[PDB]
Amino acid sequence: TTDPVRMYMREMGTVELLTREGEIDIAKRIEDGINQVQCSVAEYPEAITYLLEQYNRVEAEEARLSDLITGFVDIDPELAREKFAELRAQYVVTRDTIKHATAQEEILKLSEVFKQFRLVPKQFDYLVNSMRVMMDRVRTQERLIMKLCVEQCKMPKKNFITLFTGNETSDTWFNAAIAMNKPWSEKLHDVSEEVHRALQKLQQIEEETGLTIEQVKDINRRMSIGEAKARRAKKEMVEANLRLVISIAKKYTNRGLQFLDLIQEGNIGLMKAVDKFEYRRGYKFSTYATWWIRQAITRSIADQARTIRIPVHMIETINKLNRISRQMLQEMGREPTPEELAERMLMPEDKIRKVLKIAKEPISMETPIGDDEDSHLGDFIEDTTLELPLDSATTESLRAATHDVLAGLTAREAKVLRMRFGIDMNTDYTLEEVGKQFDVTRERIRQIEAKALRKLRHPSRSEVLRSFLDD
Amino acid sequence: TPEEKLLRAIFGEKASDVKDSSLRVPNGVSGTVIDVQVFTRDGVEKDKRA
DNA sequence: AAACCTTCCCATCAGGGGAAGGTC
DNA sequence: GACCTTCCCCTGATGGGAAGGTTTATAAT
Repeated sequence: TTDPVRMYMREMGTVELLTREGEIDIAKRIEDGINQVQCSVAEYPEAITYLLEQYNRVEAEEARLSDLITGFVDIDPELAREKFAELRAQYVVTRDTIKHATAQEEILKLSEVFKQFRLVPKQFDYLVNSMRVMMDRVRTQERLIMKLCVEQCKMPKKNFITLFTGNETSDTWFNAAIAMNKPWSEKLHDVSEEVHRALQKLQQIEEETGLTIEQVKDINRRMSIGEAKARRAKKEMVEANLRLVISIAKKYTNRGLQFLDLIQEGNIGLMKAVDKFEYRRGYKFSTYATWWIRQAITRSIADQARTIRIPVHMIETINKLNRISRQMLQEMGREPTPEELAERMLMPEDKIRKVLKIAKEPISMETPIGDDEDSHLGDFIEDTTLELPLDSATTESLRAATHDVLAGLTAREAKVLRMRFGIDMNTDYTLEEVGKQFDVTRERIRQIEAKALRKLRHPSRSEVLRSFLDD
Repeated sequence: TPEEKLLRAIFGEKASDVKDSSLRVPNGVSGTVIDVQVFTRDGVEKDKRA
């Protein structure tokens, strides 16, 4: 075959299905990966300082209680007051005791109370991005301090990593390589400003993230592994239950939308139903995924069907009206009355006619007209924009008639008329507008205009213009 | 156009806000009216001739 | 398809103020 | 002549509403 629908219809026959084993087997893998990435945040003082600001603002009317947490692994509103002071049992035992020997085995018990508060993915993603931005900030300094010595001073990469691995904090390593007398040593005094001050944005991070420059790398080093596990699992999940999406999508044939469009818009909802699914509840995955798949198909139809896009609500309401008219064909015998569905529906009466009036579909201009000839609809379509030439001639004639007539009046009245009206001039002028540059204002012009319109109202000077009026 | 506005000011001939539809007999044929029907939509009250 | 919810744009309502009117 | 009550135009509120967005749990290939 050729059609790209065949490439897909037989692209899923590769990954075998997954039922009763697959689901619960790889869901555990998903959670085991997110657990690796979750404890990566357990040691991040910036997360504590950021949690305080968004926590106290909840009691000050900015952020909802159930908007920042999905629950605690430990819907009860009373389970809150009991876990806001009992978790600080390790808060101040390791921070002010750096004054850092016994502050190495007392960091796990402080981070343990940080994995019992399930935050909403909205802020959770901000936390993940926070660690990412911290890694990029720390790394910018390394890719600075490195190329300032290797690519410029021509020093071996290994003499750089050997002197850098372990410190990454102070300048004890840079100024110590000056005594090596190597060919690159004599070129280290010039870059002593792009590497010394470089630690101002690198070493300072330590006093912000409360951790050595190297630990900031360890955290993300394992976090990436966890997120990779999660990705590799979810892709297999959707590949396995892919056929279900087609099973659901084949229920929408003539929906103003191609088949593949539907199956794809349904695969999107499949992914969404996957990411928000817990294998713990026991309920099979086929029941849950179907909701998001079928909805991401239905609403998608409501959004890509009509050439004139319509808000979702209207689609729902119109389809309901159609349903009521359908289930009443057998009752009334032929079809319901116009003002009948007004009561059967929750909506009022007079909205039916408008809802049905806008429900028309555009006809392809290529729809062949009667006689079945090659003549199409787009051939009988007129053009009511261009004015016929029979009127353009009248315009070019009135222009000259008005010109001659106005040139028959006085000079003052002439300019006053060509001013109050946009005659042979850009944008006509108001009363005081004319009076502004005609030396007498506000009623002079109001008299001049009436006088001139009266000297033209009189015949023997209006016949020419008067003929242009025919009613 | 301003040239027309000058006319509307001179002879005081205000312009209607309405266009014209006017089912008029096709040019080339002349006949006699033998039947006139009127179909009004439901709800909208009928006119006199209706 | 139904159910609960946030943002925006509407075309309108108490409330303030700058004076305004009328008399014991 | 002041004092009280009255008569109209801006600020900004804020009720109403159309338009969008997120979930929905038996399983459903």
